[PDB]
Amino acid sequence: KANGQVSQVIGAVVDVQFEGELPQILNALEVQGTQHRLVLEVAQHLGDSRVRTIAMDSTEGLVRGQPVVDTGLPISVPVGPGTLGRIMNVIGEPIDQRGPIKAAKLYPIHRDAPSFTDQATSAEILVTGIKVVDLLAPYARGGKIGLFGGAGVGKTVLIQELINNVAKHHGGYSVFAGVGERTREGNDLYHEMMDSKVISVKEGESRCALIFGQMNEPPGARARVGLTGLTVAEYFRDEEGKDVLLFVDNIFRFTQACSEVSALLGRIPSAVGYQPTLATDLGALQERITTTQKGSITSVQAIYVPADDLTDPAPATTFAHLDATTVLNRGLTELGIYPAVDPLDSTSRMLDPITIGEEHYTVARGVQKLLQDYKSLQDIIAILGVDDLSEEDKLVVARARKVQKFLSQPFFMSEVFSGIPGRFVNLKQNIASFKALLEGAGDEYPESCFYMKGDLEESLAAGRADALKS
Amino acid sequence: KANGQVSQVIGAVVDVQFEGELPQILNALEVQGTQHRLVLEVAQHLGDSRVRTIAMDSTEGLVRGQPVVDTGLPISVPVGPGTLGRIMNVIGEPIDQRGPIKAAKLYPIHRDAPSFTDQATSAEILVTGIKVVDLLAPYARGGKIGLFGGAGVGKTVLIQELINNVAKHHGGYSVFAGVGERTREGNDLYHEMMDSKVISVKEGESRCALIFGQMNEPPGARARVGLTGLTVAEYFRDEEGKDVLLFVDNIFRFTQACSEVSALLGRIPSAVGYQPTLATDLGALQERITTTQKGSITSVQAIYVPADDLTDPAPATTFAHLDATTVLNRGLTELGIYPAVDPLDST
Amino acid sequence: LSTGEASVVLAEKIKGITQQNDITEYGTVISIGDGIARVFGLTKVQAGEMVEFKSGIRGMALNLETDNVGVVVLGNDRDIKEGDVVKRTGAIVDVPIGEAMCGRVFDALGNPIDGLGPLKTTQRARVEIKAPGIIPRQSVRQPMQTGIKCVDSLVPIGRGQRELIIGDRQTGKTAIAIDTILNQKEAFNTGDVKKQLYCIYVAVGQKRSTIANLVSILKQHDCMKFTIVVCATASDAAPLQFLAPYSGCAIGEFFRDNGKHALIIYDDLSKQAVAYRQMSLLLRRPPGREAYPGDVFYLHSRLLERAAKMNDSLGGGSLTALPVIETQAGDVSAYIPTNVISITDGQIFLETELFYKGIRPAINVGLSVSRVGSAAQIKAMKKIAGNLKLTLATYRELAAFSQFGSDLDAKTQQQLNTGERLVEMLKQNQYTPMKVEEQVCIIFAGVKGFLDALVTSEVLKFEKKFLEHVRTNHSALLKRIRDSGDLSEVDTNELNTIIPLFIQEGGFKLKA
Amino acid sequence: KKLSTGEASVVLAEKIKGITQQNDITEYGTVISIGDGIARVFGLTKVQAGEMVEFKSGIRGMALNLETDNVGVVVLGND
Amino acid sequence: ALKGDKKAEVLARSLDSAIDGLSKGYMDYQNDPLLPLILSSIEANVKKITTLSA
Amino acid sequence: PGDKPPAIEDSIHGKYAGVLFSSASSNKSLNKVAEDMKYFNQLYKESEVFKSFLNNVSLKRNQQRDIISALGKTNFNPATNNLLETLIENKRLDSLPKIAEKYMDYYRILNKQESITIISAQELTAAEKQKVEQGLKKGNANVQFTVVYQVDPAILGGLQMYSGNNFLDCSLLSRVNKLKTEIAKISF
Ligand SMILES: Nc1ncnc2c1ncn2[C@@H]1O[C@H](COP(=O)(O)OP(=O)(O)OP(=O)(O)O)[C@@H](O)[C@H]1O
Ligand SMILES: Nc1ncnc2c1ncn2[C@@H]1O[C@H](COP(=O)(O)OP(=O)(O)O)[C@@H](O)[C@H]1O
Ligand SMILES: Nc1ncnc2c1ncn2[C@@H]1O[C@H](COP(=O)(O)OP(=O)(O)O)[C@@H](O)[C@H]1O
Ligand SMILES: [Mg+2]
Ligand SMILES: [Mg+2]
Ligand SMILES: [Mg+2]
Repeated sequence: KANGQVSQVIGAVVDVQFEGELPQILNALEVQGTQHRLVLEVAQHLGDSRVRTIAMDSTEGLVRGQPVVDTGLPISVPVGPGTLGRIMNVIGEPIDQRGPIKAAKLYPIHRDAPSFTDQATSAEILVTGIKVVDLLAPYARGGKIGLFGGAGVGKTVLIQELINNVAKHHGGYSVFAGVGERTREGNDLYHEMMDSKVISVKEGESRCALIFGQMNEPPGARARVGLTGLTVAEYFRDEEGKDVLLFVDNIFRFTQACSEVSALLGRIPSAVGYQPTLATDLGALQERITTTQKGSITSVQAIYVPADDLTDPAPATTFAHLDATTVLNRGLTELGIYPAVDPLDSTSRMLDPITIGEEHYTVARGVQKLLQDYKSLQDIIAILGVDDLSEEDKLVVARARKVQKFLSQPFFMSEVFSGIPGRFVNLKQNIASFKALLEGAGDEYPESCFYMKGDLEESLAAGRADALKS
Repeated sequence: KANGQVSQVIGAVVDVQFEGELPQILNALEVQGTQHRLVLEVAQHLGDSRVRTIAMDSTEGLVRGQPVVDTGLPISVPVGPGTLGRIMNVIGEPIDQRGPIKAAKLYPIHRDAPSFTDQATSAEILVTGIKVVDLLAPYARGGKIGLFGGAGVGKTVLIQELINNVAKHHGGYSVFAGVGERTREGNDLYHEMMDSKVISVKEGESRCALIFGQMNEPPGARARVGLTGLTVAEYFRDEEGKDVLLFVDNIFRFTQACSEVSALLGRIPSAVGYQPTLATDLGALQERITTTQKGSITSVQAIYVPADDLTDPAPATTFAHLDATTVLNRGLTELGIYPAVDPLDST
Repeated sequence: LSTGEASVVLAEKIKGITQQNDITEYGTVISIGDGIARVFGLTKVQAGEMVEFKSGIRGMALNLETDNVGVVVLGNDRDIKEGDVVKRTGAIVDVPIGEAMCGRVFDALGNPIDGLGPLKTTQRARVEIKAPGIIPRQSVRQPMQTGIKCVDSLVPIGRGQRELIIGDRQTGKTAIAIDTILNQKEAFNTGDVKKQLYCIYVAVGQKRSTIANLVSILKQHDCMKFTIVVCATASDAAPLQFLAPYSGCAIGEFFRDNGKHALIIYDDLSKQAVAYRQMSLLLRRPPGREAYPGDVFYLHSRLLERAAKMNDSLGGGSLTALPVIETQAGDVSAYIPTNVISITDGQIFLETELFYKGIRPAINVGLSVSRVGSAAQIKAMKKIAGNLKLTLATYRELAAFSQFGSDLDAKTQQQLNTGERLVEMLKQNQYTPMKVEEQVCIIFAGVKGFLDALVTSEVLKFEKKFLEHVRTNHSALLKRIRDSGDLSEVDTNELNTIIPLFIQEGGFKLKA
Repeated sequence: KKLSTGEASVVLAEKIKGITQQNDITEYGTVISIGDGIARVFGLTKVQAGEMVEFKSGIRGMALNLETDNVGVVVLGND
Repeated sequence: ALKGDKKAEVLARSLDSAIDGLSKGYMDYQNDPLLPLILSSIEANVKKITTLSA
Repeated sequence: PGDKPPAIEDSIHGKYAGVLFSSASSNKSLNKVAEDMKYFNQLYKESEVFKSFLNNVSLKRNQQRDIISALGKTNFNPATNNLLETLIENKRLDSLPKIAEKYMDYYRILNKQESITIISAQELTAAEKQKVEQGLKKGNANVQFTVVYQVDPAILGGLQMYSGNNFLDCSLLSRVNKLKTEIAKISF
């Protein structure tokens, strides 16, 4: 029985007038008489039995006085294996067209983060197959992972490769929540997981769930679909101590959607137009994405950096929550290097001689010094040239160019662009390859052979082959 | 009959309370009991029979409750050959001390722009005599021209050269409208015109009209004098059919004026303080400055660039309306090059 | 069909004309200003619903408040007065769609401003509709030939994708769109439906004189028979400039859902954002950075996400968008440009420096990119485009050294020369779209190194002369490259033989 | 003016009714609005600035804004 | 028909049809003379054109 | 009637009027307060000093209270007296007129009687008007109403009825426009 009724409709913000027993904040309200199921998330109590809410679907077609029903609980979504291999909406609707979703129960997307005593942090190397990442910014199983990138630097391609390299052959389940991104990419990923047999129509299989709150969706949907994906993972973690892989396509869209309605909700704008509650809104989400005594969650989230300004409030605040950070640089793309992982800016909390081998730590630091020294020389090289440099500086420049090119690795998902098949590099081979380059193992061969190669042996063979060819 | 009474006075914005039969928007009202007749163009219907309006003359001396008369028609200015050789005000009053103007009719300064069906290309070059202009960005007779420049780079001097080179030898009529410019320049141009024989006191001569809303005028005046001058030209274009030369000393002032009053009208400010309705107001004025099947209007508009910031909203929005552009650079003046035309930015 | 039989059908049709009128709730205007009308009553009115005033002009009910309703006047608001009547039509904004639209010029609402005649159509589609889901779509695998060598080779555009033409004023943004429309004309004349591409041009905040010149140009080339022009000029009210892009997109969805392919060209979307900002500020909505509403990104995204490549189950139709963005001083770091770049797939950057240095089209290949990549290009194209891209990067790197070092090595000199010939070849005049197969021949002559012989100043004329020679003497080769879409080895050899031969025969400056 | 948050319909209704019952206005408050972790409370006079207050559920709050007609409190927990 | 020359019945017929519409919730022009009047002219022209295929 | 006003509005006068309507309709009475508020409206426009007193803001609270008492302490429902006291305390006395008007509006909405206006080009003959009444009756047939006439349209032979907030167009002008538009779209 509907007690409330619509009173004010502006954009995506909706005010409702209730007669008695107002709903708690964050509850979900169902509008009656709409052609499509429309849900409202309570955001404020304005007094006089009025509540201000944010709509999850388009408000076009609403009418003042339209009855509203109170569910008495926040937005609840189906959890469990029934979501595996099925595309789901922010409110739990199946958008794959394969039928209703079977769930043991419905869990709410809003919950308090895990306590401090049950944090249960643990460090364990995660072999992604990407040599630059495995070397400079190792990933930790059960720790957050961030991919900071601007527009068109390759963080979407990187997410696909991590899926291909990690998602498969992973005992536990995986979740992919894509919030704010384009719908074309969603179709590609669904078909790719189907081809790769990560998901299938055959039940009991398809160990991966998909949630999509893409651009076409209005604000409030892009702001809560991330929580929906996270809730699925929390069930898989708590109820079953199974390792979970959470892939969040751009999360910057989460804060962006919030700011799109902050003004209409009454808040005053902050420094760069963001809502005042940016940090807390974001932290409430990050703290839930963590490993605990029951299970572990390995979260890979992409943060879009608008205009390549790493000082923007959104990514700046996110930095603090991440264990491993991967900063994509646009300059490398101009050079042709892919992935465009900034070797210097990228950092990892696991880059410690105690956690990883001392040799690994030593090799990484040497590479960073080599690249930094090369960057310093570039200035004088512009004016004087490489000739006027000393042999020491010449060797530094030569070895650095080879190392920078060797950092480039061709992934399977990138073949269509380049035309060369992907390659996977083990940890031992990666460390040895870079260790050898530091010793001058490849200072003989041309730098061209250290491009889009997997291991040092492959690169040396290609160089020798090109000689016999000419 | 004086059905209205002044409710509140805020600078150049005046509210009026009416008993009944509220005037349409853009209609002209005349305040009673004030020397130097004051006209107010309706701008908003606030509700409860209150209308907010803009004043064309100084509002100092107004008293709340003072009566107001509804003319029932927008600001109507005299048009025709009588305007030739005569200086007019924003409301059509003569300020040359030559006597009342003889006009066949009075046209309203507010009119819809010509439709899509009535448009002409008229791609014929106009030789100004200036090599840089004729070479890099040649002006097209029958098309809109825009001079962009900062403070003291040669916009006014360039306008005078065009008049000397183009206006004098021109065959058809001409119209010069000054919006928010120094009154000394108006005096100099009038006497220079009389001397050049372009205008004379003798009737049947003076193929040029003059309109002035110079700085000393308050807002609302600098915002509508352009429309007044534009209307004098539209008559010659449509009824007479002959070619017209419309010179506009800086049009930015127009925009600026509206800004200075927008805040008072209760509008939320735009990016850097301008009004939210900048583009629409500017476009309504610009779409009327165009050639049609009836006749051609070659318009030379000077645009003031505040603080030499071409990214300012006013000149940026103006760029889109112009066929030919002439951007004046201050660096060239330092080098001594005159006219300080930027060949790379003048398209 | 006999004329008498047709007339009888027409008479019967006129006979069956229904017209019902129902009690429509009406309200009064509390206030009116700057095109915004605050209305009292008028309850049970839907958000976004259309309303009609006394004169006959429409309005859109955007703000539903407990006290009143905020309506935007879709036109000139001089006749509106306090206490006037506002009647609710009961239908969300919509526009007439169909094939009869082609060859006409409309406004945002759909009314024809051509003066030819009333629009004979029966289909009306809602302007704002939910975009296609993930399943209906399909991978983009068909080329949308613009006719620009640099674009078709370096920045391929596939049907169903979204490419952003971004640049400063007077850099050739509109020229690219017009050239694209012209290239499509050949397909319509020839009966190949699988390549017909209806072109839609949405003009937002432009002087009517400019649109008139553009329509005359289209008529001159007879490319107007398959083009639709939606006009929301500067004099038009801000809401019209706000709805025109959405109106045009709905017209395109018609073709998309009906197995056809449509190209919609949104003129500057920055102007649409300005109109939306104006319409929202006048509605007393809290402003964001640069005074734009908070949800400007949602505006553009909801619009552009409509463009998609539907799956074969629904007809395989496609809608391709080419939004235009104007930058102030080449700063793509601004708010609106930043959003749109994140929305679209790729962007074509136009630079003013390149424009005046003779590089026209002024396209910055270093920044331009396309997500679809070679998936859209034809077989004969991808092969040459890879080597072409590699050559362009090397030329840019060595340009700086030559100016100051002033010493050139034999190997470097050849690479430097080769890049220069290619840059001259990529140049293209205005209103001169090239066929895809002809592009292959010209780009082939370039990458293979043959152009390094003749002087740079003659490369452009050799293009014209050689293309004519091929069309006349070697027409079967072109037909193969066109039909098959692939450059076979036999064609490679045949082409590789005639190119050097022609350079030697014709009168050119052979000294490199 | 526009309005005052202390002019709630429920509080105003009591005045119109004429029953002068405030249920010990001093040291007790009734929430009028809640949003973004900030609760405005009518009454609750005699409350010092920067003092802790207990809500019906059990979560505490800090009185930071002592206004004429209400008290702006920041809730020390989930809203 | 908007002119004179037998326009009285039109206004009379409209009044009758208008009272009906008012008497009812909606308004339908089942009895309006405009449609039959237009059909008469069009049927005459159609009959005029329908002579034979030749 | 459920102690719920016709409409809910957040405006100052709207808020106070709604509370007054609810409170008044709660105890027993609405018509009594209606006379009180109606009396204030007539007085606000007829008595010049009373209008100047309400609008006067430099007046103290105690002074406002004494002058109101001098007007009358009885013949006003207790709700009205409590309302005035509240307004004085909240400095809202200046908005007292609007509230009054607004309240009566709500009251007039509760009034079942309504006025119907008919617009026709031709002058309505008395016999024709009687037929129109029969049609409007048969349409409603359950509510008494008062009819009003108005003849200055451009339409011809057409009737347009306005009933409070509903509009029904039977005009022949609409038929003319509809036909000319549909004939254009025949698409032969
Ligand atoms: N391929 C070309 N070759 C030679 N000239 C060209 C070419 N393309 C454009 N031009 C010139 O560029 C000018 C117009 O550029 P265009 O209008 O197409 O870009 P735009 O971004 O739309 O400019 P605006 O911001 O004023 O609309 C013209 O002077 C045109 O002659
Ligand atoms: N490993 C790669 N190798 C070659 N090209 C790449 C590679 N990764 C990306 N590109 C290019 O980068 C672009 C994709 O960037 P993307 O990952 O989608 O960032 P975003 O998600 O912000 O859009 C594509 O044009 C793609 O062709
Ligand atoms: N052709 C010129 N030759 C020499 N000096 C010039 C020339 N044009 C302008 N100057 C200088 O430019 C200055 C300002 O010119 P003006 O057009 O009045 O600037 P503004 O745009 O501020 O009105 C003149 O005082 C004059 O000294
Ligand atoms: Mg992406
Ligand atoms: Mg000057
Ligand atoms: Mg353009």
